[PDB]
Amino acid sequence: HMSPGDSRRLSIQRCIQSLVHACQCRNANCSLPSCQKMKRVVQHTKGCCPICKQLIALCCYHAKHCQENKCPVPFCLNIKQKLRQQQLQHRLQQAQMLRRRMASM
Amino acid sequence: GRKKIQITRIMDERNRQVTFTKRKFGLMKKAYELSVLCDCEIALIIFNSSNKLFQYASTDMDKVLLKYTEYNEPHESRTNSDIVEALNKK
Amino acid sequence: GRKKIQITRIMDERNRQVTFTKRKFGLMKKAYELSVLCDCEIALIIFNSSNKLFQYASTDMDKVLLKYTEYNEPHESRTNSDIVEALNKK
Amino acid sequence: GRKKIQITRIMDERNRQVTFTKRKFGLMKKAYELSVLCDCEIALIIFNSSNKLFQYASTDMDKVLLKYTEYNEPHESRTNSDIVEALNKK
Amino acid sequence: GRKKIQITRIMDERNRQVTFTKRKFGLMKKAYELSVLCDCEIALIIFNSSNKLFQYASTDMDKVLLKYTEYNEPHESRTNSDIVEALNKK
Amino acid sequence: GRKKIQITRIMDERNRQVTFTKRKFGLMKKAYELSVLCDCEIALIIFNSSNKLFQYASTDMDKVLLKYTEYNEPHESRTNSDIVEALNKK
Amino acid sequence: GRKKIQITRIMDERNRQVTFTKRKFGLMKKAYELSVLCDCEIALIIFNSSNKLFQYASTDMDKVLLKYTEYNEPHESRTNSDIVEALNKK
DNA sequence: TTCTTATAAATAGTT
DNA sequence: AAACTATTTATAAGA
DNA sequence: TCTTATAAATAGTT
DNA sequence: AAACTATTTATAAGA
DNA sequence: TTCTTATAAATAGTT
DNA sequence: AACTATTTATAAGA
Ligand SMILES: [Zn+2]
Ligand SMILES: [Zn+2]
Ligand SMILES: [Zn+2]
Repeated sequence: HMSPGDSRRLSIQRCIQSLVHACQCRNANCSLPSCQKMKRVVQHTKGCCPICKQLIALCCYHAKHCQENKCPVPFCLNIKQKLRQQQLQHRLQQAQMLRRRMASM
Repeated sequence: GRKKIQITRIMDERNRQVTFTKRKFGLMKKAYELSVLCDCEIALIIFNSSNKLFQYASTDMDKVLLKYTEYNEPHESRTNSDIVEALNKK
Repeated sequence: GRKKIQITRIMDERNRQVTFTKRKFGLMKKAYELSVLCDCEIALIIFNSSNKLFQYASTDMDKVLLKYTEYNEPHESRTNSDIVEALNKK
Repeated sequence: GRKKIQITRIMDERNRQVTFTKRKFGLMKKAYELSVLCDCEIALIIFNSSNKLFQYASTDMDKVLLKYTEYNEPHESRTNSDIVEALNKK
Repeated sequence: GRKKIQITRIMDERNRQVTFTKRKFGLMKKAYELSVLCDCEIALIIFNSSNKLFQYASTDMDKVLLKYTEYNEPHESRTNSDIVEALNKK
Repeated sequence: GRKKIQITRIMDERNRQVTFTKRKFGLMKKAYELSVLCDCEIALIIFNSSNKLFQYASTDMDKVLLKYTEYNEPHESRTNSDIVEALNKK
Repeated sequence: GRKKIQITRIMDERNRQVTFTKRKFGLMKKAYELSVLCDCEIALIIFNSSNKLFQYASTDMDKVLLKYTEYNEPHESRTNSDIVEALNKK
């Protein structure tokens, strides 16, 4: 009965949950249905197979809010850095814009 | 209580609020005792009329929600309408 | 009850199950009443000692779960220790 | 083409499959050319009659969708209704 | 056109916007014809060089995005780099 | 210097200031020489303990910083911790 | 060095590249020392002749540049010509 | 089937 | 955006 | 499982 | 804001 | 703030 | 890279 919008957000939220668990799970005999497949994907730290792009997709959704300076979620720390970089870039383009508005007058 | 009440929304703002806090603790007490007595995992999530969140868990909330998400067997699931009829047949 | 019971894990598996079933039903009835009397949204998730799921939600479960994952402010979070403390003070 | 076709559902199954494969490729080519020519980020999602998924993204589908979900400002949105009318004006 | 153009970024801003407005309509028109002619659901999302958003969808956008997210099957997925090769190998 | 010093915070306020100004110029001089000798672009940003800003760049600062934000490949990124380890091996 | 050099571009590629790596390390070393001795935050960005990125920051690079974008008071801003002048005076 | 062609549709260049 | 064309491109059919 | 004596929660009010 | 207590409700032990 | 210079640190050209 | 002879930087005191 929920809107397709809410329902997509819920689905992404659940995938995230699943990924953050498989990232911190040391129990080799875990009984969580998705754990094994997910730990296999995570183990794609081989650098390079199951596209790492799918995984970074989820991490991105996650990274929007993972706050601990030490997330174990693949790429989280890296994505958080790129988000700051992007925010700096906007600031630089703005200032640059203003100097030229001032210059052209 | 001094008087028997009907299970119907409480109209008086002050009554509703005071009753809410009291019964909420009562529900958490019962969940606490159930978790210990019977060794189970319990998550309880409550949004009030003004949409404030209150939560109780007998273990890590996120682990309980993830086990629930992947639970892949038929199980009992009750809603308000379900419970009404269940008591109507007594 | 015909006697006071202490709040300790019931060792006897048959008795554990019998107690579970009565108290599970009692918990959902209380939750139902809370949601109606005080016009709030409640989800209750319970896994018993053999990991069977029992769930209650006043309205739809997915709806309450979405709103919960979205909540991003302070809210009371209680655990068994938290409930024990509150009980002792009295 | 050898002849002009009307824009209405192709009722002959085989003819409809042939057209679809061809135009799908053309639609993706056109998307590719626009993103290179005009330095933009494009995502195209296609579900055919038999309900199969076909997709293009200039670089990454999920990066565009992510940027889509966070965008919060009035923007051109067009449906078959909007497009028909613009085509009739001409 | 009066002259064949190469598929490489248009560097002049005025010219890039001229070609963009023109080709974006062409793209949305091809998408519409594809959806009607062949009975498919199509969603198209475009961010231009200055990150303004334009979108088309034969139906509700949110419905299409949901169907995409929940599709768990291998499927054709093209990228600018992909489409480059396919075109070069001729 | 007349005496070797260890790389640990200078505690005398006056001395620390004299040192900042002298070593800051020496840093900028080395950066200038590197930029000319090896045809590279350098931007250096320094905030002192009072949060006053000092800066040097071999070309327009804003251009170097924008070029940094636009960079998207792994690359040498040292921090105070990193450089410590490096010297300890040597 | 075995011999004094003029600060002019090194034309021999091997020598230029060896000199770059060496002096880049030396500059990072001095930046490190300045930030520890005098308790300041420093960002250092270097692009070599082939536009490859090398960087050092005492703490998080992006946080220092962010703080840089918020500065709004006149301050020391040096270029190659200012440094040449300061060198000549002495 | 894949692979032509004749044509309809798109678009570059320019107002 | 909306006119023109002149060319090029896409594509319905024919081969 | 359905009862029953007995414990616990609680409505109204102080 | 918690306290009292007359009632109503839940439930333990036992059929 | 400079200056002086004894001494430490960096580094050009060599292996 | 690894090594030095030599140049450059700079710590301490005036
Ligand atoms: Zn696990
Ligand atoms: Zn991979
Ligand atoms: Zn994380």
